[PDB]
Amino acid sequence: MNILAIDIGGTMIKYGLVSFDGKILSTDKIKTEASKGLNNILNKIDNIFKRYKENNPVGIAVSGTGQINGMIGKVIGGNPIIPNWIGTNLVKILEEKYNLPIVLENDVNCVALGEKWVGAGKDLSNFICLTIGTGIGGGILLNNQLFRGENFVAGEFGHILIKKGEFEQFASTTALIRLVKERTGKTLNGKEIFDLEKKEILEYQEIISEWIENLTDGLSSIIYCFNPANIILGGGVIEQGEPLINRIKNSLFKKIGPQFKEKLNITQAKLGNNAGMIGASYLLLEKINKR
Amino acid sequence: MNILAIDIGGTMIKYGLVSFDGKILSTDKIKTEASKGLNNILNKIDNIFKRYKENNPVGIAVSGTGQINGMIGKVIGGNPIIPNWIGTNLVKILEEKYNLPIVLENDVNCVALGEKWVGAGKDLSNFICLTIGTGIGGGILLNNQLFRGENFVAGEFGHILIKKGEFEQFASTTALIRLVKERTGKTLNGKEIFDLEKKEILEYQEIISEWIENLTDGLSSIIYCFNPANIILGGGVIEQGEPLINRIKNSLFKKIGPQFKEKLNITQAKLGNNAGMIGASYLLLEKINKR
Repeated sequence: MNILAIDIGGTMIKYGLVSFDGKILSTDKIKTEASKGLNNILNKIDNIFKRYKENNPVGIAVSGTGQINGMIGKVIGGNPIIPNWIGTNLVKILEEKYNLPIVLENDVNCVALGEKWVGAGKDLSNFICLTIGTGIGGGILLNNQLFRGENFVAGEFGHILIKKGEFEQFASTTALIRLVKERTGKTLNGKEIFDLEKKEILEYQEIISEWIENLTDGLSSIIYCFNPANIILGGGVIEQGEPLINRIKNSLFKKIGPQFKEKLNITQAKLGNNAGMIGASYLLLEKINKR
Repeated sequence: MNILAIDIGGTMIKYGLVSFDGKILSTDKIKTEASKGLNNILNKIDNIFKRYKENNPVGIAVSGTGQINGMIGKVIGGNPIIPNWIGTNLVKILEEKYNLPIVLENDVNCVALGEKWVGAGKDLSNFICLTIGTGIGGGILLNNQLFRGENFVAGEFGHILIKKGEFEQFASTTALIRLVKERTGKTLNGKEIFDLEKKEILEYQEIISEWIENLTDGLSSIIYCFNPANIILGGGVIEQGEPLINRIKNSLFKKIGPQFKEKLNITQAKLGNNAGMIGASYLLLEKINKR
């Protein structure tokens, strides 16, 4: 007894089976080919279903890209990276085709729910969980429930303002890569950039330190709004910490007042790139039972 | 019966009786004299209680200054304007002294609950309420409940960043006055500032327009965090009413995406400077009413 989980990212689709206890049982990967459009993605989903059809999945749980109404499983907006993706009720399409319960939820909410279930939030009822990849987004857990916003787009932290501009444009991993490119002429990986800092090359120390300041600028605005006790950081370059987590703490605590930091902890996501599949599966199980 | 409501500001204390339906029955004012300290505050509360003892109030509901844990009624921080105020467990002290139920809550949470009870939040289960006076603060209502934060200081919106610096420093009424003072040498009250704009004085039109942009910068960050459907603005120059609200709305809608503005209302608080007394009383009634 397992769940067929599908994590549709802008570049990769990761899929496999998740147990009723939130354990990854198997995983695979396939290129999204986002520019080929919705019917491309539905074809890939169909091949995923045949590959697992005889595992008798109780349903299909999908983590998607873009702005999504997760109550009904509809893409309502976001960046137009996949033609005809926006507007799609994937719960509609897949429930009719495969005659199984479906959920569709946006990317960072699934990660947050994954960490809530079996990850860095498993002992928490409240936290803010941010992923730092190509952009910055957040999933908000308040009194044990995901907080989606009145129009399902709460937690789009990447668009808040910091001193330099949009949060995302200066504190995502993409922004870090861009800062290195602007100053050194080199187009590097997040790992490659931090390896160079590990060799104490001054140029990369100054850029990463500047990027950390951009990052804790935006975090402090979030903390003044929410006064959380727990922030969970994930994605990409968070692969780096605990040493990264500590620098982020030190930088942040200089920018927020005593009542905002005295009970505040910042910790690393535990589930890595599986959080999305796990969180989507958590949502599917809520939908199936109770009720 | 009735509720004895006390609104402690940094300069004045406003107090009187509030009905069980949220109606102001009487008000008085007396100087806070903040520098005289906690024992001074307790004396004023005592004289306030003696004046109304013979109406047999069901309890004392206090809107306080500073950072406050409203669940237990203790001052936990803020700017140290009243010696020994911070650390004071006012509910413990007053329930023992007067043997009536007491509540103590921070300023903008009381305003929010006031607007929730009988003001602009009368029919809403979710909203964000900002006061725009000497600083900027907010009370957050989510699923019919005040959202205080894990350490009781959620909603300190004045400290989030905008491109120019701290929100409060460029978008409070104090900031507007300071902007007029820096550009013209004159110290005006805000009515005087907007009166000069109605006279199409170019200098004051340009300053107010710049101040409005500062304000919607900060609001846009709040909207990206919370994706509310209802924002209630009160305090200071919001006295100007609908002509100002509409300009704020137009300025703001240029800065947030369709899913954030499609269902969003900017509305004016209805209760003015009586909201605090009314909301503190709402809180006391919540404490009193159980089976």
